[PDB]
Amino acid sequence: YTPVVSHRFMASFIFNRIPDPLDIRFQRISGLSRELQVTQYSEGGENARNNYLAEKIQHGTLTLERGVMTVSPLTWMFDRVLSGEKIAYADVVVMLLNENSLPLSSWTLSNALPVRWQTSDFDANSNAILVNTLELRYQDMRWLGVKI
Amino acid sequence: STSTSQIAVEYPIPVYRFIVSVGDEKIPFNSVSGLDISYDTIEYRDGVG
Repeated sequence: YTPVVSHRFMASFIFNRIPDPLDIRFQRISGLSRELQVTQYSEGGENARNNYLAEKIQHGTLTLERGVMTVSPLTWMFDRVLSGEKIAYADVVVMLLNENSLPLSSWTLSNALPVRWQTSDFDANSNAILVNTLELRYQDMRWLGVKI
Repeated sequence: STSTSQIAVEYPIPVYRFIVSVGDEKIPFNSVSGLDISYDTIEYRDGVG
C-alpha cells in the first residue's frame, strides 16, 4: 500500500523483566539488519552457474544516540556494565508510531549486551547538542506486527 | 495641545542628531550603521517528537 515515514519511533528497555518507560526519547536508531552468511562452492564441470551454500545468520549491531539528559535507569545500566561490575542483559523494544501514537510494527531485541558508549566531543567553536552515541549488541530479533 | 515636556517623554527620537566618541576623542561622523546583537540557534528533535 503506501509507505511510512521514519521520524516517529520510541525504544523502551527491559532491565531484568522490569520495563523502563523513562528513556523513550532518542535522536536516531540504527535500523535493524540481519544477514545469512553464504559460502560459495564451485564444483566440477559446472562452470557456468554458481552454487551457494547457506551458513549461520549474522545479526547487525544496534546503535542509538540521544541528547545527554539527567541520569536515568538506562544510564545507570551502561555505567554498571562498562565499569566492570556486572555483565547483564537488557531487552530492547523498538517500535514505529502512527499518527495517533499507536505502534505500527515493533522489533523486540532479546538479550542485548551493551557494548560501547561514546559521547560527542566538546568544542568551544561550534554550537551543537552533546549526544550519547551508545551502541549495544543483540543476539536475536523478533519482528512483530503489521507494516514491518 | 501637548507641551514640549510631554514630547520629550512620549514621542520617539530621530536619527539625524548623534555624537560618536572613539576612545577619548570626539570625531564627527556622517553615518554609523551595522551594530547589532545576534545569536545562532540550536535545534534538537527526538523520537516521539
